[PDB]
Amino acid sequence: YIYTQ
Amino acid sequence: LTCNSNDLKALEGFMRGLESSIDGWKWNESSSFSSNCCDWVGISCKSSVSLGLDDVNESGRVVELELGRRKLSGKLSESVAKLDQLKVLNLTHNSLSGSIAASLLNLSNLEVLDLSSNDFSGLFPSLINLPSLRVLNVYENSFHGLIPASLCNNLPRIREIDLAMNYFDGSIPVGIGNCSSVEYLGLASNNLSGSIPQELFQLSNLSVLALQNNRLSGALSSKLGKLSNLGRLDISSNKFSGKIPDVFLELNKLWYFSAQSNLFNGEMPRSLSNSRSISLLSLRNNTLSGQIYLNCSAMTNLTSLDLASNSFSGSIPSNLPNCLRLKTINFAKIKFIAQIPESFKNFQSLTSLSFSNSSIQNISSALEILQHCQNLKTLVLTLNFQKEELPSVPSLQFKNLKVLIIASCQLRGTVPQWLSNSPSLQLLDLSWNQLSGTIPPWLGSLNSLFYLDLSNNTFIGEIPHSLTSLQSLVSKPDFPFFKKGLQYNQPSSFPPMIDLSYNSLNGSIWPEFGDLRQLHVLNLKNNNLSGNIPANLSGMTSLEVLDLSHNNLSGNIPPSLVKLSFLSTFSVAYNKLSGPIPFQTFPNSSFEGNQG
Ligand SMILES: *[C@@H]1O[C@H](CO)[C@@H](O)[C@H](O)[C@H]1NC(C)=O
Ligand SMILES: *[C@@H]1O[C@H](CO)[C@@H](O)[C@H](O)[C@H]1NC(C)=O
Ligand SMILES: *[C@@H]1O[C@H](CO)[C@@H](O)[C@H](O)[C@H]1NC(C)=O
Ligand SMILES: *[C@@H]1O[C@H](CO)[C@@H](O)[C@H](O)[C@H]1NC(C)=O
Repeated sequence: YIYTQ
Repeated sequence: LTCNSNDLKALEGFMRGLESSIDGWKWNESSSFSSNCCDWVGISCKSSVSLGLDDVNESGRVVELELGRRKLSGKLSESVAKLDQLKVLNLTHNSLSGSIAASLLNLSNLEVLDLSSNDFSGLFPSLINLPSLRVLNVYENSFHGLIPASLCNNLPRIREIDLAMNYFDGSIPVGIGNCSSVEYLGLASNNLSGSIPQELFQLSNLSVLALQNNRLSGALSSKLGKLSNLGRLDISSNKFSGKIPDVFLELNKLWYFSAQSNLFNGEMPRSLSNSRSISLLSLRNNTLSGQIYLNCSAMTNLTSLDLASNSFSGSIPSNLPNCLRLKTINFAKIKFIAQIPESFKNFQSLTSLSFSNSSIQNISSALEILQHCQNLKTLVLTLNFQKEELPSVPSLQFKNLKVLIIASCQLRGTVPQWLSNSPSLQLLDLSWNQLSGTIPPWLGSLNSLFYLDLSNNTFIGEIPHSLTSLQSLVSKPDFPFFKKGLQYNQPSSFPPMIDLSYNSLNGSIWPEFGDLRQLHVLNLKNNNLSGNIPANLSGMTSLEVLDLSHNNLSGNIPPSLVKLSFLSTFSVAYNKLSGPIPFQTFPNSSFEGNQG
């Protein structure tokens, strides 16, 4: 999946 | 106009150091090109009279060598230092190599030395006499060693020093403080270590200080407040520790501040929260803590805020919509343990928002609010709302939405039809949830959608036929994404994909998939799919990855699929299949678990 950080 | 003869000797030496000829220059003694070097491309001359040379015999003198992007290869000959009137040496973006002659750093008239984007190597010469230099630009080369401790001994006119993207090591020499006139100082992307010498804070004319991507350590001194002209400050990716000093009232021209990926802790200084000038702020990946406080009446220039991956707590600041220029907020990995404030319905400047892995609660409320931000193009809710229900309330409309990512929330419910109210959707990731029901046919009606990740849900029923007619699959800003971590800079960095994997889907693969000629990735693995594999799959010309593994498929693998010239990964594994295979190059793990 895609996340940001 | 008429080339000086000593300058010609010099240029001849320069040619000798090169691997190949420059077009237009008289490279050998054969009278084809003109003998007057002032006629050559990249050479600018001025009369000896205009340069104040009193020689009875006048001549044109070479004042400029401008060779950018000439595919020059070889060394930079020591002879260039024989052009005594040279004001500008610009060799940028060529293939040049070797070390730099100390003679070059002795040219009395040189204003501009631009060696940027080459292969130059070695120690940088320790004695530098360039009384006329405005610009020292060595950016992107192979130089190593200490930065010359004497660097500023003779650079009285220096404006730009760019040493970035090299191998320099050691500390920033204490002598850096003597470049009094310097405006631009880049040291970024080197091996530098230790603390910033207090002397650097004496450079009063400094408007750009770029230190990012080094090993610099220690604190960030309150003496920073002395660099009063700073527009742009980048300290990202270093070893700095302690608190960010409260000096931002004093730096009233600072529009760009990036401290990300350091060891900073404590609260953001209140002056930063009041900065009138700050436009881009990135503090992400530190230990910073406390309640996030931003004074939006004060920070009228704030356009991008990245506080992500920090130790902050408390609520999500409800005054944020009042920062009227603020377009992008990366709030990921801050543990709010809270709901999005209702005021966010008024945040009309907002185009990009990420709450990823932030402990946001109540997706129901969150979406009912955020739908009212008319300019929101990208939304990342990943890793929140654990086990909650994905609301099907039809009154939800995100009209301009391009990117929607809510993944790994374990969400119950179905793909809600109100998503059809986002007709411009590019990227949709609902993966790693509990979602059930069938896959809605209207998804095929989204003409801009190139990336669909529905994987790892409970979905049942057929693959909707409309997916084979997806328009962007059929025919042809800063806040980056990570895929679970591989970085992708923008939505278009993701290659076009359908991932339906790890569901209960049934029925067959439609032949019409061969109509999707722009599809890079098709992942159907771990479903209940049955029937044959269409020979029309040979029709997807851009296909790189095709994974049909762990399904019920039967028949023969169509030999026609050999026509997929980009196909780099293939798995039919753990199906029930039979017959010959067209491709000898795919590993056994790709065909295994079949009989035949
Ligand atoms: C060097 O020349 C290039 C064009 O070839 C130009 O874009 C660049 O700005 C020049 N450098 C300086 C310092 O003017
Ligand atoms: C966060 O910062 C540390 C240094 O403090 C760095 O090593 C790490 O790569 C950073 N992580 C990311 C994802 O930027
Ligand atoms: C999410 O947050 C948890 C808790 O801090 C952390 O352990 C995990 O690495 C994070 N995952 C991502 C993808 O951000
Ligand atoms: C699917 O999602 C669950 C829940 O997060 C996760 O633990 C599991 O590893 C995932 N499986 C695959 C194969 O992605």
